[PDB]
Amino acid sequence: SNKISATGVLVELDGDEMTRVIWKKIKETLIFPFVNVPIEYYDLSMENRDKTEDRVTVEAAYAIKKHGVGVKCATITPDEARVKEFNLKKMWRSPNGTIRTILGGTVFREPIICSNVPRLVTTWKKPVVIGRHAFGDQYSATDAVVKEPGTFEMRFIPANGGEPKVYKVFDYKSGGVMMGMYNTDDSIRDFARSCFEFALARKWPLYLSTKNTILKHYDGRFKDIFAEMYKALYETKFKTCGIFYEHRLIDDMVAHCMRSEGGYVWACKNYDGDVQSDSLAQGFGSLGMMTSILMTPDGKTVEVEAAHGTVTRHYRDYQKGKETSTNPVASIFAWTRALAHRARVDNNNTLLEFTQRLEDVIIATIEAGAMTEDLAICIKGEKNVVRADYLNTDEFIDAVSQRLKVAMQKSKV
Amino acid sequence: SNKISATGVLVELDGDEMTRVIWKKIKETLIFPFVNVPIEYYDLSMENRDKTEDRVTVEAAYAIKKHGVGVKCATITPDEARVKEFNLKKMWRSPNGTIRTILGGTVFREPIICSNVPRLVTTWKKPVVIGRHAFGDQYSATDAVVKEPGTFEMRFIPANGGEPKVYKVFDYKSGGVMMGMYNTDDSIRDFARSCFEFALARKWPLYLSTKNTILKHYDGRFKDIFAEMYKALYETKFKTCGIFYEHRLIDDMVAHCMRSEGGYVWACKNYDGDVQSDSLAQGFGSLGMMTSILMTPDGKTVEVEAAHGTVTRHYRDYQKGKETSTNPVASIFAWTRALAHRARVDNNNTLLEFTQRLEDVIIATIEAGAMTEDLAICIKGEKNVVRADYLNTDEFIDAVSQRLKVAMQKSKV
Ligand SMILES: NC(=O)c1ccc[n+]([C@@H]2O[C@H](COP(=O)([O-])OP(=O)(O)OC[C@H]3O[C@@H](n4cnc5c(N)ncnc54)[C@H](OP(=O)(O)O)[C@@H]3O)[C@@H](O)[C@H]2O)c1
Ligand SMILES: NC(=O)c1ccc[n+]([C@@H]2O[C@H](COP(=O)([O-])OP(=O)(O)OC[C@H]3O[C@@H](n4cnc5c(N)ncnc54)[C@H](OP(=O)(O)O)[C@@H]3O)[C@@H](O)[C@H]2O)c1
Repeated sequence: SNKISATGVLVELDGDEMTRVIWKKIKETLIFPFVNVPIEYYDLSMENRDKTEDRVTVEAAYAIKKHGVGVKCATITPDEARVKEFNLKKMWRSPNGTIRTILGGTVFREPIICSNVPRLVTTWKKPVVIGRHAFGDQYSATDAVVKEPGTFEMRFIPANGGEPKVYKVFDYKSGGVMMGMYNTDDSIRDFARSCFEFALARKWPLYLSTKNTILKHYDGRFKDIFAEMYKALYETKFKTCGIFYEHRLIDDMVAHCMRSEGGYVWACKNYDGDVQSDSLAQGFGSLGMMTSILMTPDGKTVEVEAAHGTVTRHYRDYQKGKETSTNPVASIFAWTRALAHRARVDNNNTLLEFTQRLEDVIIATIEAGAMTEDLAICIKGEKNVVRADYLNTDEFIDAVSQRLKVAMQKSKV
Repeated sequence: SNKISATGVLVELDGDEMTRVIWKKIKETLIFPFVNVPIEYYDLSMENRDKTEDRVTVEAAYAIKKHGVGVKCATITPDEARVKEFNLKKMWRSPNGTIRTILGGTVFREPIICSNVPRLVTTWKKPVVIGRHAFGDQYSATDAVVKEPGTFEMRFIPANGGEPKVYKVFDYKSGGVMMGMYNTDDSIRDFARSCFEFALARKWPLYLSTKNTILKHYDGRFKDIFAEMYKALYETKFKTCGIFYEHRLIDDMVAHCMRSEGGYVWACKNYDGDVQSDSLAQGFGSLGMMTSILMTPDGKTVEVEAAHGTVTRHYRDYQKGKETSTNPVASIFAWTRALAHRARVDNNNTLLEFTQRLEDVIIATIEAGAMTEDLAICIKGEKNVVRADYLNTDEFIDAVSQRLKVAMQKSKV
C-alpha cells in the first residue's frame, strides 16, 4: 500500500537557477511519489549562502561526511560580476571547492548511454567512468620563465638535515622556461583507494594508465602503488566479484578507450583526466548526460551530481515566458545514483531495484523516441528539428513519469 | 616518349630485414619504370654499417642535409641480443637516433586512408597528421623519489651574476616523489617553424594544442610563440594558400580530433603527442599505413619513412620457405611522398603528376578489392579470413603495377 523506505539518510543539497526548478520536478514527479526519504536538507542558493556569512556548504559537506550519501550541488562559483547581481557581498569562493576539500577524495564521471543516441565513437556498448586525480601534479606545481642564460637546479633539503641531494638538470644557452612538480605517496595512494572502492561498488573492473617508460620514478610510483594495494587490499574481492585490475601505458590506454567495448573504470593522473574527460563530454552525447560522483578513499562516502552546470542560459526564459527543454536526465541520474549508494549501503534491495527501474525507464523513454530538444539535435540535424515528437522538460519528465507508473505496476501483481 | 626525370637528387637509405626485400620490388616495379631520378645510395645494412666503425649513417644524414630530401631509414636499432646476431661489433646506436639528431627538426605522421578499411572513428573522411615536440620537456627532464620529510626547492642561477630566484614549491609531511622540467624558446621556435613550413607545403591548416590556462608561464609560452610567428613569418602566405592557424585547448583538441573531418596538421607538445599517436596507430588504419616525415624548421629538408619497423617477424620466413603478406603501402608512400617534396623543390610539376598517380592507384587497388592480410583482418574478421580476397605482398604490388600502367596511359592521350 505504501512507498519505499530506507533506514539510512540522503543529504539533500539544493541549488539555484534552472537546475533548482528541475530539482523540484524530478524530486516531486519521480522521487517522492515512490520513495520514503529521510533527508537532511541543506539549501545552497546564492541568496542563502550569502545570508550565512561564509557558509552552509561547510555544514552540508560535513553533513555528507556523517551520513555517507549526498545529492545535488548545482553550483554558482560567483564572479565579481555576480555580486553586482542581486547585491551579494564580499568574496564567496565556490561551493564545491569547499566540499571536495572537506570530504577529500576523487570524482568519477559516468555517461548516460542509450541505443538511439549517437556516440561520436560508435564502439561504446557500455559507459566508461574516469577517475582523475586532482592533487598537485601540474595543478599544484609552479613554473617560472627564464629571460637570461643560466642554470636551473632542483635541491631536496631533508627536514632532519642530511646531504641535501642536488640536481644539475639544465644550463640554458639563452631564452626559455622552467618548472617543478610534486606529488606525495599518500596523495597517489588515496587516489588509488578511491578507484578500488568505486570500481568494487559499481561491480566493474579497473584500469590505471600513465607513462612510466619516460618517467621511470614519477610514473613508476603510480604503477607500483596501485598494483601492490591491489594485491594487498583488493585482489581477492576483486576476484570474488569477477573484476581484475590491469595497468596499461597511456599510449595503450587512449587507444583502448578508442577501440574497447566500454563498461569499466579508468584511472588517469591529474593532467590526463582533465585532457580526456573533456574529450568524452562531447563524445558520449551532450552535457546533461554525464553525472559526477565524489567518492572518498574509505569508500564510505558519496556526493553525486550532474556534470553539467547551473544552466543559466535557459533560466532567462523559465517564466520570463519562453519555453525551455533543458535536459533533466543528468539531474535525475543525480538522484537515482545517490539513492543507489544509499540503497547499497543499507543493504536495502528494494530502493535499489527501484533506482534500477527509473534509470531503465528513462533509457527506454528516449530510445522509444520521445526525448528532449538537446538530444533531438544529435539524432538528426542542427538546422532541421521542429517540435515534432521532442518534449518540453516537463512533458519529458511526465513521459517517463507515466512509463514508470506502469513499471511500478507490471512488476508486482 | 620517355620516362620522367627529376632535376635535383634524391638520397636512398636502403635498410635491412623484411623491408629491404620489398624496397627492391617497390623500387623496381613502380619507381624507376616510369621515373628517371638522381639518387645517392646509402646502404644502411647492418652488415654494411657494421663494417664501418662510426657509421655510414653520418654521411647519409649529411647527404640528406645538402639535398633537402631523403628516403628509407627502416631501422634495426641493434641489440644486446642482436650483436649476438651476426657477429656484430660493439653498440652502434640507432640510425633513426643519429639522423634526427643531425638533421634536427620535426617528425610528422600521416595516415593512409581508404574507403572500405575502417577508421576507428567514422568521422575521418580525410587524413590528419601530428607534429610532436620530442626533447627536453619531460623527455630530458629528470626526477627522483623523495624518501623522507623535507623540502624541494627550485633555483634559477644566472650566468652573469644577478640575484638568483628561488621557490619553496612544496614541503613533504612524508614520502612521495618530485620532478622538474625545462624548455627553451629556440626549441619552441624550431617546433613552430617546422609545423608552419610543413602545413605551408601540404596546403593544410594548422591547430596547435596546449594547456596555458592551467600552466601559465610554461604553456602560455607556446600559445604565444606560434601567434607572433604566424603573423610575423607565415600568415599572409597561408592567407595566400587558403590555410590558417588557430589554437585550441588540449582538452578541446582531442575532442575536436574525434568530431573533425580530417585534412589539417596538428601539433601537440612532447607529452600530448607521445600519448595521442599510438591512439591513431590503431585509430586511423594500421602500422603499415602511417608514414613518418621529419622536416627541418627551415622547411628546406625532408626525411620520409614508413611508420612501422623493419619487420623482423615476417622476414624469418621470406625464403625460409613460406609466403608473406607484410603490407607495403607505407614503404611505397615513402617513395611517392619523398618524390613529392623533391618535386615541389625542383618545382617539377610534371613528376608531382606521377606521385599523385601511384597514391590514387593504391587507393583504387584496395577499395576495388585487393588487399594484404593485415587489412583482411581490419575490413572484417580475424576469426574467419582466407586467401581468396587478400593478395600476397608481391601479387599486390603487381596489382598496383598493372593499374598504374593503365593510369599512366589512360590519362595522357
Ligand atoms: N564548480 C564550478 O565551477 C561549477 C560547476 C557547475 C556549475 N557551475 C555554475 O553554473 C552556472 C552556469 O554555467 P555555464 O552556463 O558556464 O555552464 P553550463 O551550466 O553547463 O551551461 C553551458 C551550456 O551547456 C548547456 N547545458 C547545460 N545544462 C544543460 C541541460 N541540462 N540540457 C541541455 N543543455 C545544457 C547549455 O547549452 P544551451 O543553453 O546552449 O542549449 C548551456 O549554454 C555558472 O554560474 C557556474 O558558476 C559551476
Ligand atoms: N627508431 C627505432 O628505434 C626503430 C624504429 C622502427 C623499427 N626499429 C627496429 O625494427 C625491428 C623490428 O621491430 P618490431 O618487429 O618490434 O616492430 P615492427 O617492425 O613494426 O613489427 C611489429 C609488428 O607490427 C606488425 N607490422 C609491421 N609492419 C607491418 C606491415 N607492413 N604490415 C602488417 N603488419 C606489420 C607485425 O604484425 P604481425 O606480424 O603480428 O602481423 C609485427 O609483428 C627492430 O630491430 C627494431 O629495433 C627501430
